[PDB]
Amino acid sequence: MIGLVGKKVGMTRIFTEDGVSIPVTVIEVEANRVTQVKDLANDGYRAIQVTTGAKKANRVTKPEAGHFAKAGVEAGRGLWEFRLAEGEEFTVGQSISVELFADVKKVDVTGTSKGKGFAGTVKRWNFRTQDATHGNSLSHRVPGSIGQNQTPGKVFKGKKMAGQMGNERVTVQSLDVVRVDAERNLLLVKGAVPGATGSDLIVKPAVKA
Amino acid sequence: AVQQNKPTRSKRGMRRSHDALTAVTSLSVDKTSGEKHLRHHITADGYYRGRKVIAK
Amino acid sequence: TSGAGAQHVNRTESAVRITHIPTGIVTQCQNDRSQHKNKDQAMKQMKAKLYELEMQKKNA
Amino acid sequence: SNIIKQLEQEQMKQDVPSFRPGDTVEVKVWVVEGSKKRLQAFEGVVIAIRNRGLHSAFTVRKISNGEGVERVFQTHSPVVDSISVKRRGAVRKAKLYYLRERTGKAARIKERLN
Amino acid sequence: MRHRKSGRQLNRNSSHRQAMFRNMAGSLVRHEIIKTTLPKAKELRRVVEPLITLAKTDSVANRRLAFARTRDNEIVAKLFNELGPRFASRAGGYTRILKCGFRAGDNAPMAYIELVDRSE
Amino acid sequence: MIQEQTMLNVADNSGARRVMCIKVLGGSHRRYAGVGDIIKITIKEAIPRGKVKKGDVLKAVVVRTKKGVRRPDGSVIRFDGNACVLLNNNSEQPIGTRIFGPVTRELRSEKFMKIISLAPEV
RNA sequence: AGGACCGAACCGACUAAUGUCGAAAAAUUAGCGGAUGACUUGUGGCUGGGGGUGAAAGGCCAAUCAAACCGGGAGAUAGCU
RNA sequence: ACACAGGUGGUCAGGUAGAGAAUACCAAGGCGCUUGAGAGAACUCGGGUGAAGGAACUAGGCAAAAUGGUGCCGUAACUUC
RNA sequence: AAUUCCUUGUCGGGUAAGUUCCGACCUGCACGAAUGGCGUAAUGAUGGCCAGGCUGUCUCCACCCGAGACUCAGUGAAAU
RNA sequence: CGAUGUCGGCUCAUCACAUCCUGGGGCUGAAGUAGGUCCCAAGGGUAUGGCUGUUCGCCAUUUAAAGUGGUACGCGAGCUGGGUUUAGAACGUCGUGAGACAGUUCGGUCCCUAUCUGCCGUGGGCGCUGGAGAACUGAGGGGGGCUGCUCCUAGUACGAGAGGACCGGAGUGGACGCAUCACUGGUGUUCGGGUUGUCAUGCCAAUGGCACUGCCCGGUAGCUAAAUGCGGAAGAGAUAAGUGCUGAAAGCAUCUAAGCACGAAACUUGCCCCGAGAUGAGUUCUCCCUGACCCUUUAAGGGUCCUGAAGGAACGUUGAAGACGACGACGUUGAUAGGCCGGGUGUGUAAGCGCAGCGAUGCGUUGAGCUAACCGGUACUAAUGAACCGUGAGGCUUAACCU
Repeated sequence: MIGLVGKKVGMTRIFTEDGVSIPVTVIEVEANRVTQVKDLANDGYRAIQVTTGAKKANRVTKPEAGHFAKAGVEAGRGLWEFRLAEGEEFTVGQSISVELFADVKKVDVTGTSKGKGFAGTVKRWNFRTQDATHGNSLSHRVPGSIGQNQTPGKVFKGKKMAGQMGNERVTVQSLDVVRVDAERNLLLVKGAVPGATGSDLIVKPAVKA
Repeated sequence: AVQQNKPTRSKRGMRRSHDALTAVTSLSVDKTSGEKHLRHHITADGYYRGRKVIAK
Repeated sequence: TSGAGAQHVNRTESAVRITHIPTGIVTQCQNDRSQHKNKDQAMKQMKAKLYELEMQKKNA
Repeated sequence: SNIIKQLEQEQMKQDVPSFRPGDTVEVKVWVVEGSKKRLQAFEGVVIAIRNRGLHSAFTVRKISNGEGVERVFQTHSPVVDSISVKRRGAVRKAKLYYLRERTGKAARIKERLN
Repeated sequence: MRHRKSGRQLNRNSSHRQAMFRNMAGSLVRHEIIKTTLPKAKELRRVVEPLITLAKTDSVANRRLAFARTRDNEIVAKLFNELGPRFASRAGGYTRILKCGFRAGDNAPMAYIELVDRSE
Repeated sequence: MIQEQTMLNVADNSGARRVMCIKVLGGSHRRYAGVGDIIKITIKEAIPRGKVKKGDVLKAVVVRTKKGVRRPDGSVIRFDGNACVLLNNNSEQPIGTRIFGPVTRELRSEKFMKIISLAPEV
């Protein structure tokens, strides 16, 4: 089926009765109101796009405000788009809520991870640091060799080198849902999801199930 | 770590295409004395947003 | 070969080990510069060591 | 935030006895010994206390037969049935990690009795 | 990578940086306007503002904590007697950063920082 | 967290006083052994009339660690010393007849039942 | 008493890191050996080029040493580039 | 060759602590080392700390960590005593 | 063996495992008596080996504090 | 030979298949288990130590296994310098001797700030044909692909017994990879306390500077891992070797010639990320602008006056974003930062006073005081009215259309 867009609210834990403490991530999922429905008659693929939360009146532009009045919805922060799966059908304004995940059992969470900056080869690609002593001159954490010799004569493409780490879309798969809390608009997945506290998260059910 | 042969005045010139200065174009006019200053910086006399704030 | 004098001792595969798997005795040779002479010496050296394992088979 | 703050204090037990570090405390812990669900006892000295609300925890050092055992307990876990202060100790430090090298007569601590 | 870290290091070690704001808070009290660089002004708010909140309760222990800071007996007398009851109505934000061109000698962003009364 | 070159104490009265860990068994390239994991030890010290003597190579199961085990509730049980009970390399039901000091609950699995029945605590 | 002992000034230079278009044409930092003696240092003398001097390494003899530097024979000679 | 982290003989020598001219902090007196302002990546340099292990590192315990004072008790093989 | 080629000789010690070390044998390629032989207490910024303590030396790196690196302004090189 | 630095270690690899493990098979002198040999197969994986400068090697103990090779016997403008190839010195030996030895031995300065390609990142320009703001389809590119053990099937098939399955099904590890900071811990020179030596604040008490943060004991938030979640798949398509069905050439036989069905971690997909500079520059939604003119080489021409749209940038407060640009939020019609208020945490009973003791000090007020990066809240301070970039209905040829 489709998934929903929500915001990450820290981490907690749930002491279950049987003597187990399972760590949960509190994901708040407000109402995801649909702004546009797509189909093969106009687009070639059938999908919807939703929006969540709220924005200010002055911060939203003129093209984005005329796109929301087309749907009749409240203006919401950004737009995300979900591919429909040939069995369901939504309308423009159908306020999709966290009631979908009382059906499901395991989810997939996608969010922009935490950014580490220009990270070196020991941190980014898990390289072994060289020896801290025994003669070593200015070459402790440096990456070592990067190529062979005259016969390649180059560095091969895709070489594990130092650079931008994090700040990148990643999907942790197959996370258990612990509680679907519909009065509080809360989803409690089990374990760790990407991104800092307050980032966006795209929770959809487990494709590998 | 040394060059193999000298670059041209063409290859010297393209590296400096990004080295150009920008004009600020954002001089404002004071509310009281009508004088030029930067945004959020006080004037030469000492006015800022209409008020003689430096008394100097 | 293990030794010294130049990297002539450490560039060419001039040693040889002839290992006799029906017995398990390891005859080696590093005596010459050329592999073909070391293999020729170590082959005759092992046929002497196959004499002695057949003497000690008789003598036991 | 208030979402977590609400979600945690609905889960905290509301009968935790007020103990300080240095107190001899007999913590009584559920244990599943196969089929039967036994409640067993652990009596040592509280050498450390972490306070985080629901995530609060305290570490109890017990010198058992042989050598010392330093077990920590998650405070609001359902595994701890009863926490009971037996003796009240008079230290002036929030973490008693100096007590790991001290054994025996040097490991003993002062009564409060105020 | 300083995720969620306050404090500016300002190319000084922790001894030097603590000693200069201790001097520079004494300059802001005694002259009621000082000219400095703009990153040094914004870290000076995190030093002078807790002093004036400390100076609201005129007690002997507060006289000694405001002497343990700033190490100056003339400053702790301009606090608690002049700056003390003059900002007693205001709820924080006793100061004001006014920017002023650049420093001529090194192109540094200069800024006036002053207490918000100057109604002498 | 017991690895190569780790000197451990001995819980049982097999005769060994100090043993040293030489190998962590089970799974190649493995870092360290833990709660109740099998290791090859070597015996670095012995009492004169023990069942074993110095310089004998045999197995051991780790029964106490200073890193400490974790129960699923979040709690961690730590000790002041690494200790182990010795095995035979071929035939189980370990060597000793007494066991000194406590062991832990995670050692209770189907084959160390001799150990958690002789141990005076837990 | 002591070519005694520990240890600064002073003399030296064993290890490591830095430095290697250096701060410096052998140094800095952290340690290290001697430190009343075959000690060290100031000033001034003396020994000279197949010569000096050398608790000896072909070491040193003005950042130059299996024969110093400056001038000269001299535009040595070069079947070599 | 420099307004150069080097070299350069003698003389004077305060306070508290100390055996001391060591070392720490100070007096008298002199200085802040003639580019600064930010930011707070990789990496390098000079450091601080580390769970559990404890030389498994490596040519090698290299480098670091550790040992460190005074008074007393005690002190082995060997020995030219 | 500061000497030994074959050689990681063989045996013992030490180690879970010891081409090095220690002891012993002697088949000394090619020790040997002032170009000294063999022992030797003390000594050594000496060569090798072992043990204890100790440790980011390492498993395996994490964090922090400073100086550069980076950006802005001023001056402004070098080998090639 | 007007210089292509060298054995081994370290870091980092990459390809080949003549496959070491896992996967698919044929034959067996294959009962089973475990093999042996050969065929297919390169997707992933493929030790740790003792000795040695050693590559090797032997030894110890593991592993599903410890593959063979190529890449200047990959890799010194990446590190090391133990080895070998400078000068010192000695031993054996050769020589009358200077000295010499794929004989041994002790000691011995490893330089380079990256122009170009390559690569890792991250931006500026202009392009995409009116200008914009978004969300996308996806050409194409990358990543990932390992595996043990245990139990069920079943102590059944097989076997005289010992032993002991195929095929399915479940759990739980090792190694690796990604994410995160709730747990447990590390750190935390911006927090609190203890304490040594000294100096200062007139002095007492109280503090502050310096001594590696003086030495230390703790410790918030961040970052982190030894911590804790997750991953490898299932399925589909076409096959490799192999197994077949029907079937002639060739009355039979025959998997192949026509026809038809199976078959692996390989291949294309499935799963994850990038991605329309995919110049083949795409689609979809919304927003914005409809004014006069003279000239002339009337041309998709040039010039003026008015009018500045959507949106941008700029600046400022800044951010769990970041080298710098960039990206994200906020700018008063405001919680973006700091302050402040309450709370939490941390350290641990502040100073002052009082009593007790000759005094050190204890006790009471008192879980007091202070408390950074945190939590909720509050316009007190700073985010100024603006000016600026971007314009003024958007080419021609056709077609299908309504007109």
